[PDB]
Amino acid sequence: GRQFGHLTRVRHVITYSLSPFEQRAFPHYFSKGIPNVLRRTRACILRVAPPFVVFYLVYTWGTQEFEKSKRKN
Amino acid sequence: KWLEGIRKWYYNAAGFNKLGLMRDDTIHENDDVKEAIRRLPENLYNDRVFRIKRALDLSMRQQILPKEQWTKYEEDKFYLEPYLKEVIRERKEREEWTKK
Amino acid sequence: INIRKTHPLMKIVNNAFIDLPAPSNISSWWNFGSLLGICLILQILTGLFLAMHYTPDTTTAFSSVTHICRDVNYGWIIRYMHANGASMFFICLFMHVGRGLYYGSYTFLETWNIGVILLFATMATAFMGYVLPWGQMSFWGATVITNLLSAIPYIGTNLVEWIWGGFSVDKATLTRFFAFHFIFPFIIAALAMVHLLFLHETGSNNPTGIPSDTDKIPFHPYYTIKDILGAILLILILMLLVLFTPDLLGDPDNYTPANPLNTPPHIKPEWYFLFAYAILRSIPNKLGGVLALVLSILVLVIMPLLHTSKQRSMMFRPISQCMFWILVADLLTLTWIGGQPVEHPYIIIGQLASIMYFLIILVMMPVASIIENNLLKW
Amino acid sequence: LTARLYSLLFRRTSTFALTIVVGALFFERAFDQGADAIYEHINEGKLWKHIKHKY
Amino acid sequence: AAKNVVSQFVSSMSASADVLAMSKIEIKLSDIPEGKNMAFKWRGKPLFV
Amino acid sequence: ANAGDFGGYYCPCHGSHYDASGRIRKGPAPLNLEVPSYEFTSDDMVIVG
Amino acid sequence: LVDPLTTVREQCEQLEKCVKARERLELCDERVSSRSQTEEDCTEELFDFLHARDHCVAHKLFNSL
Amino acid sequence: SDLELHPPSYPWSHRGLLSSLDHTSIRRGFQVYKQVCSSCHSMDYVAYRHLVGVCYTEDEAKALAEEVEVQDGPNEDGEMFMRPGKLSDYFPKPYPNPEAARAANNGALPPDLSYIVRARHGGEDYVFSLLTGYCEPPRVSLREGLYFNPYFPGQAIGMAPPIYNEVLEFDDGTPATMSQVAKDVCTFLRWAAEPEHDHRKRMGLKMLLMMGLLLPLVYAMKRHKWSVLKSRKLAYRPP
Amino acid sequence: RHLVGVCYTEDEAKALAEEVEVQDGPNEDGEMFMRPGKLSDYFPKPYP
Ligand code: HEC
Ligand code: HEM
Ligand code: HEM
Repeated sequence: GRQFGHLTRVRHVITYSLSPFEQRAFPHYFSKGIPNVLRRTRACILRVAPPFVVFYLVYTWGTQEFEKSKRKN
Repeated sequence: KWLEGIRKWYYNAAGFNKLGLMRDDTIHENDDVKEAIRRLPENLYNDRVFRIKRALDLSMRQQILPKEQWTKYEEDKFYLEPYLKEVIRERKEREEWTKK
Repeated sequence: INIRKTHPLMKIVNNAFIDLPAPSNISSWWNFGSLLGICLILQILTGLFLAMHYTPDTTTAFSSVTHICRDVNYGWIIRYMHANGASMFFICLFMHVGRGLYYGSYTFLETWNIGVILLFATMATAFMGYVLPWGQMSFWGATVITNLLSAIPYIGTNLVEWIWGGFSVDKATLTRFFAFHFIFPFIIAALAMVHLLFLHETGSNNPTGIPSDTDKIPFHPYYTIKDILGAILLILILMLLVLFTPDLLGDPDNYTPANPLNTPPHIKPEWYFLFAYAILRSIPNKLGGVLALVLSILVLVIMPLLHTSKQRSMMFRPISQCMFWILVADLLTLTWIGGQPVEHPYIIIGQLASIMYFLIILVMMPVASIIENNLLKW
Repeated sequence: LTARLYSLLFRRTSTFALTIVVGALFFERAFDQGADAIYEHINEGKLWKHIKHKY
Repeated sequence: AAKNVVSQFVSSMSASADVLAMSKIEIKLSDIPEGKNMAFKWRGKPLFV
Repeated sequence: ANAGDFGGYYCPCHGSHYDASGRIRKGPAPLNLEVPSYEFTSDDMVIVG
Repeated sequence: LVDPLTTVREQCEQLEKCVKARERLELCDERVSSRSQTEEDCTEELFDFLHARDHCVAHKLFNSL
Repeated sequence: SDLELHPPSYPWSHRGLLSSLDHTSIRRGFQVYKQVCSSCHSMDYVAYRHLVGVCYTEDEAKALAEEVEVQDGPNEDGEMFMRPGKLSDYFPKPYPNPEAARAANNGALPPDLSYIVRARHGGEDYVFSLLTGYCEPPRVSLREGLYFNPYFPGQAIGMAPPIYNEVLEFDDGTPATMSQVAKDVCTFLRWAAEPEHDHRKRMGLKMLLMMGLLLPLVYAMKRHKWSVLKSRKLAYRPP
Repeated sequence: RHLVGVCYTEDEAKALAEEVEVQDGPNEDGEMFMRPGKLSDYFPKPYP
């Protein structure tokens, strides 16, 4: 929370960083980005979507039952 | 018993064996857990901060490790639990001494 | 040595915007702090121009607003910026709250409580501003919510004839709501500074919930250009909303003048307050309805007192993850039910959605948490 | 193509400020030309300029 | 002194004098046909007959 | 007027099923309608206060 | 005067949905003529016929106009 | 009944995401509004200076304003004489009071046509179908004081159908059917609702060219300055 | 109504305000009509 210097304690850890003018802007943005987005999609839709298909069923069923209540008359 | 099968499937699908973390790299830190982290040998503590820094790196790039380096459930070297039990026992003993 | 590290202003700017240690992991969901800040100063500026062209009286308010949107140069785009900026302000506010609830950042106490006070303040401010155009929906919204304040026994009726400015929605009500809408965002800015102060005391979070004390990167110039990117995305969404379909979110029923005799059939809030109105009319009791609404936002106060798990985030707990997405779909269901009329299937599933909201929060989070605490041998 | 551009307009800072001002003015001119061109190209016919030319 | 200043400001936010100038009326019922409602403004609220 | 499910007064805000007599049948209405101080004067008039 | 709208409306009710709606309105006419002096007075049939007819009018009108 | 009917989707000339209004159609609709609809309704917030550059020229604006004399202040005598009105007037209100509006109709306050496009559910298509679909009830007689038109909540309007096949026969050839007058008055009501549809679409087009330019490039700068952290690597040395 | 407690009683000021026509606004047909006026009237404008 404070400034740098007195936060943690690390022993021997080596970090390499390349220059930004040295390397490309988008490293393989259409050969790894598509498998990464399909992987992150496949690892989340089974936990996100089965409530939303229930919401879609509730919306359609409520529309159909309101039309059921009003389309006899 | 099949509840161990639930635990193995859960440790597979829980998402913290993906990033190369073991069981006690994801513990939430109140005062007790901060004390139990400070009570560690040096080699385990350096391995711990290294695995934590790799996890933050891999979640920064949102890339998850290859198949040959996932942490496996059979070799679950959970280590932080005895020190954390000792912290909880001494804390509850101090609380009971204050209550009576 | 340096200009920045000695000067009394630039130490504040240094501990805010330049050498603040921020974690190297935060995703796009940690942009909505800066997006709420930029939306707040954009609301203040465009509203200040609207307040330069506005005459707050019940005779000439609607006439003056029509004078803005026809005769003053660019008053139509400044008014549309103000209204749809309120809409995008509450989009980014609920995404901010959803982040802070999902990733376990409610283990912070004082930042969370000052947050909830900011939520109260922004909701009251946006309601008073929605009263200000003096249309039919604004008139009846003011009337019904002031009688909701009159619902409470022994305090209510005197308090409501006190803030009515008379005995109904008279001139004084429009002028009172002009003054309080025209002062409250400065208090919101001050409490936002207090919010940000307690944050910079503690330290931020990350999508793992592991404390990131090893890998802090400075705020400038990584997250500054990340927030510029977020701001450009927000301004293009806001401006496409105000330049292509400005009526796609706003009410059609506003644009009639305030006749206190008609009471239109489809009375409703502006769309951000639908679930507050859906908890209300799905309980057939007056005090029960207003108390259940106040208990909803006080349940958001309660939420730090039920963190009985032992991870921090919900990234690593799939059961609580699925229950949180059930909670999100249930709040969107409450918004949809509030934005409808009141008949028999709507009555039933409005009651069931409110019940399932309270059951998910107050019961299902600790039951999922104790199955988590049991299941990983802790 | 790029080397002359960096050698001229990007070593110093004042030259960079001068070229972003001059580029903003040239972009103003050409962009308003293109904008009115496209907008009165997709609404050919029902626009007030041709109806003024009737009179 | 503090509670009297607070009482005077709350009484400043209470009402006016000309808002307290609202009293009785007489309303005619002769115009209305069978089974229908007519409204009249009175104390800022409608008035059904 | 002439709405609801009893041929009477339907409040559209939250669904108070009143009637042309003015009594609640389903809804969050705590009481019935508000009675005035009305007094008949001879031919066609009624004093309202 | 040669009206285009009445031309489009007389030429668009050839479609099967509009035909079935026409017979729905005629059977409701038979119903209230049959159960005479009643309080159920041919709403849905006429609204459904206007629904289908004016939607096929919406599909294929403003070319001519 | 309370069986509302949604008006259909009509292919307007201002329906698309960049299309503009037809100013000749706005002019025809204003001639319609002057000679038909201005006898009952009111359009308070449309002054004659809005008509100077949009549809007409300036000369016929002075002509149309000097056709109708409105009102003026005291001639240092307190008598409130008649002024022709140069350009700064709003349109002449037919009825002074709302009670005066009820005192010549079957109750039935005529709504003010400045905002009827933006004020009702469904846009100008609602006004088109309300002007068009006058038909007959199957069985429901109501009082014979009002008329039947199904695109209406309550299903009984109090407005006589004010069109009926060449009541105007205006300037060019363009014979007044129901269709031409209804299309022109819907276009004119959309104009009177939003006075700046054209300039809105212009700034929308400039903005789409903006977000074609900037959005690859601010994102390119972000990717560039964040391309240090996206490729830093780690190693662990113990003693 | 300012004079209701200062230098008159309530009934006397009602008489003094019922002596003067007001020309209130519309009625059901709605041209205009004069009115006695109890207290909500100002002191009415000898020259308009
Ligand atoms: C006098 C006979 C009228 C003329 C000429 C026109 N209108 Fe009218 N209109 C009139 C009345 C008395 C009413 C009120 C009926 C009600 O119950 O509200 C109306 C109503 C309208 C409406 C609104 C209806 C609604 O959807 O609620 C519109 C849009 C309208 N009138 C438009 C309109 C136009 C465009 C006219 C010229 C062609 C026109 N009206 C003529 C009375 C009269
Ligand atoms: C008035 C509107 C609000 C504004 C302008 C605002 C502003 C901010 C800002 C600028 C930050 C720091 C940046 C960030 O972490 O995203 C922040 C953090 C935070 N706010 Fe708010 N906030 C508002 C409302 C709320 C509300 C209603 C809550 C919920 C109670 C809340 C809870 C939090 C939390 C938990 C954090 C820390 C998040 C983290 O470190 O990851 N805020 N807020
Ligand atoms: C102190 C800063 C603010 C000022 C000066 C201000 C000023 C105004 C003015 C003059 C109006 C009337 C114009 C109109 O109705 O379109 C208005 C309306 C409104 N304001 Fe604000 N406002 C401020 C802050 C906010 C904030 C913070 C919000 C919420 C995000 C907000 C939401 C609204 C809304 C919803 C309306 C109604 C808009 C409409 O219906 O057209 N305002 N404001």
